[PDB]
Amino acid sequence: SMQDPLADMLTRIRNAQMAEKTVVSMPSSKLKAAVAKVLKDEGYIADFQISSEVKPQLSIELKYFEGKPVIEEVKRISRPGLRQYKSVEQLPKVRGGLGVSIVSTNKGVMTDRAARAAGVGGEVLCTVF
Amino acid sequence: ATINQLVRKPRKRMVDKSDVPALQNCPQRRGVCTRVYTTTPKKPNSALRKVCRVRLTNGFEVSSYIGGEGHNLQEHSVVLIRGGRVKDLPGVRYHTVRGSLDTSGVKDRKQGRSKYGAKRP
RNA sequence: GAGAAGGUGCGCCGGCUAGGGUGAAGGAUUUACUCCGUAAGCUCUGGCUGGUCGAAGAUACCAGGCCGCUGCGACUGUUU
RNA sequence: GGGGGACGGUUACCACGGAGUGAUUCAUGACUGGGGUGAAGUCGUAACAAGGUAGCCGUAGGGGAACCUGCGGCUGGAUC
RNA sequence: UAGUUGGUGGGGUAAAGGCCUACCAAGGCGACGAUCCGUAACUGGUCUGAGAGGAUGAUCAGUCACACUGGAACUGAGACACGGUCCAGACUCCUACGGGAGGCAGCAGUGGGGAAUAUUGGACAAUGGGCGAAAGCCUGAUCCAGCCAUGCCGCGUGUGUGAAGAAGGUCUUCGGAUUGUAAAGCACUUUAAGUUGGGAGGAAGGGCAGUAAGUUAAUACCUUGCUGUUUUGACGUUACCAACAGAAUAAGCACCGGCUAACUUCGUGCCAGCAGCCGCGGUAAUACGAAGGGUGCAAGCGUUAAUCGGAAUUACUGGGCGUAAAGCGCGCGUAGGUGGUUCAGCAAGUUGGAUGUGAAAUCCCCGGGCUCAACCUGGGAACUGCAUCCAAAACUACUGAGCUAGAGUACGGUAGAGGGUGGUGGAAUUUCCUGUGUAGCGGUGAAAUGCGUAGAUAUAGGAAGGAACACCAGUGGCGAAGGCGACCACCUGGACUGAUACUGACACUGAGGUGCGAAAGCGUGGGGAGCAAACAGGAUUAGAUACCCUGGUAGUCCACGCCGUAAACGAUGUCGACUAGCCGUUGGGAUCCUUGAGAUCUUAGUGGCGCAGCUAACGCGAUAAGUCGACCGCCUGGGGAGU
Ligand SMILES: [Mg+2]
Ligand SMILES: [Mg+2]
Ligand SMILES: [Mg+2]
Ligand SMILES: [Mg+2]
Ligand SMILES: [Mg+2]
Ligand SMILES: [Mg+2]
Ligand SMILES: [Mg+2]
Ligand SMILES: [Mg+2]
Ligand SMILES: [Mg+2]
Ligand SMILES: [Mg+2]
Ligand SMILES: [Mg+2]
Ligand SMILES: [Mg+2]
Repeated sequence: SMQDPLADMLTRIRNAQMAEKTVVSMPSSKLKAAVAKVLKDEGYIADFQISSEVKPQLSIELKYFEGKPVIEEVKRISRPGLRQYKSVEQLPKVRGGLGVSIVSTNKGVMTDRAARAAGVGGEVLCTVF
Repeated sequence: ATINQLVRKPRKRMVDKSDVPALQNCPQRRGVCTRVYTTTPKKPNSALRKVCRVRLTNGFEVSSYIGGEGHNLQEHSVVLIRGGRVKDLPGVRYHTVRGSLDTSGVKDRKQGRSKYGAKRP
């Protein structure tokens, strides 16, 4: 009985970049398949595939610019039981604008740089460096 | 502790109390004296400290301390006590202002005269 | 323990207002030492409001004094 | 003269005061139970090394006092 | 909690209502904390803080509540009325003894309390109120003075030159060093304070006269423009300006061992004394008392009292629980918290916007006035809020439909000290009976108490009785935990493993509440082999209640009921998901050449090492203390005290 799916996608990513894996495969959803699209366009993974029929999977390939990986830390903000909501003024900035922060707004899941341009607040998900 | 416990029982900040329990929220206090002992300090010192016991206008019967180098304090004479915790003696929690009402300060003193109440030559 | 302690109400005269019980005029019908069931009467309970008389309304005979500490015997009982 | 009004009368409501029985809170009390401290003093040497009977935890019984023995558990147990 | 909670009928009040009354009905509130106890006027704001917050409600402003104590109404637009009325009480005073009088929580003032808080001022000129509008009259609210280093801000206490480096002081290696260009000496300067002269602004009006407009029937009156003339200031010796005198009129306070800027001599010798903590003082003290010197601040400096910081030391932002304090003894489960996956709807959360509001002051920003500043003041932002509308639809909620990965059922199949109720064994111990046999047995560092010819120990035969269950037996099993080992029957719970169908999220955790709880102990009844607290004797011992020895009772055993704690231990809450390896072992399927002492792989347990990683360290390391989620319990210095 797992209570939160999206803090389990991020846990497998953080663990596989210490076993120096390349491909990671977890079950999918219509939210996890949209978060990995955002991490690809910002650029942290190689690609992703939704390839099955009744238990649809998510196969993510990871990057290594060095022996050190490209993602160095990631934490879940709106843990189920806290539900962090932010307007555009109080919306956070990670590392002076060098990390990414993923905010579920009225116009779809987009990063903090996009919704602040459109002026739409919403709900934070994570703070990836 | 999780958030859903602190909603049910919030964090209650613990409180202190006054190290000077008598003279309730006031800087000085007068009292008449009863006895002038001369007690001995604790172990690592060796001396003979001079201690008077005062009955205030609150009705409390607390011991006090007398500084300086020589006191004219015969019994049934009013004083004016103030706080101050002497580490050496046990049970002593109050000093005594010199030169205020009856204690009349010290004599032949030329360093720090506003303490102990001495004039200017 | 305990009706602990302690307190209020109570007489006559009307005005209203709840009943209760017998009952039978009749019907049910098993037709007869039978089932139901009225009116009027008698009868026993009550309620809530007015008036009124006296120093005095359980007006007489009738009938708990109460409480606080302690010794001894568990108790009702029995004995010169 | 009526009407109406006042003043008296009387009932309702009500403060002070008076009564009984309780709670609760401070103030104080002959004598008692522990605790903390101190520096003298006496009786021992329980614990720390296998502290000279391995210690501790629960529980019962005993004893000037540390404590001892019984039953069960524990290694936070050292020699091999 | 019984006008208590509703209903009905009637009253009552400016106005809805148990506001009140008569009957009807038996409701209402409460663990989201009612009721009760203890304290306290709330708010805009002030004080700290980077912020989140934390304390606190002096002066200024808004609201409430009182006017010696307890009641009560009248009058009236509006009081249940601070200088009104009636009553009762308490307390002062008057009196011819019959009776009366009074209420500074208005401004001053006295007494008292206390560590502690001001003059029995000046006026109506200003702004305002009340009455009359006809001027005027009242005003201890206002506007002004007096007192107090009670606070913030500003200015003085002179400036330059001057080394014989003077005396004088202190220290010294006796040479000097230092106080120090500091003085003295010389040349200038005069703000403030003192003195003299001058001198605004706060003044708008009112009176009187004249004139022009509109009112009218009558520019008679009156109202209004305007003109002319006359009069007004408590402050007040006003701010401000000019002149004169002359360097004259004017500096303390704490500290100097470390935190902490700044040091050496002289007294004193465990004395006196010092202290915010560390701690100094027993004869050389950079800590006590002095003297020089020096550092900090200044018209002030120090101590005490009291809040917030530092304190991530109540941790929302921002901590912890293997051994430092801290995981309930273990389950099941109500309220509550959280929710796998596809569509569709909806718009309660959420985001964006608009409007109404959030008093003025205060804080902040840009300006403007007082010679500057404090102070005064114009414009903006802000006041994080709450409400009403409009739109968006990702996520959560709600609603409608599905899907099978969680979870559960049906079917084969194994393994087990998992429970409960009876039954039956064999070895050994003891008591008893009987034979043989005859001097010690038993015990201990060594002995003694004890048991023995009244025939013991030994030895053989027999009987009775009680409890425990060698070997197998193992880091081995099972149970939720405590616990559970003879064999068989009897009922009876759950786990594993395989195949296959079905239900279609039916799940997780759990304050309160419900259960099962080692051993010792307690109650009634059984039963009494051994062992054995209490106890008795011997020995050891300065002493020995103790260890050791010989005895020995409750108890241990069974049935029924109770108690509820343990180092109840993995000193580690339950549940779910990912993360290098290697060697073992229980049970179960696989695949596999087949003879295997087979092989490899996979789940469910149970052990030994180990890389990343974490950790104060030790050490854990797919059975985490690693990386992350959901809910719960608990910790806040040591004693006092789990009392
Ligand atoms: Mg008797
Ligand atoms: Mg007789
Ligand atoms: Mg802070
Ligand atoms: Mg006064
Ligand atoms: Mg003028
Ligand atoms: Mg001068
Ligand atoms: Mg000194
Ligand atoms: Mg804090
Ligand atoms: Mg549960
Ligand atoms: Mg405002
Ligand atoms: Mg155990
Ligand atoms: Mg524990």
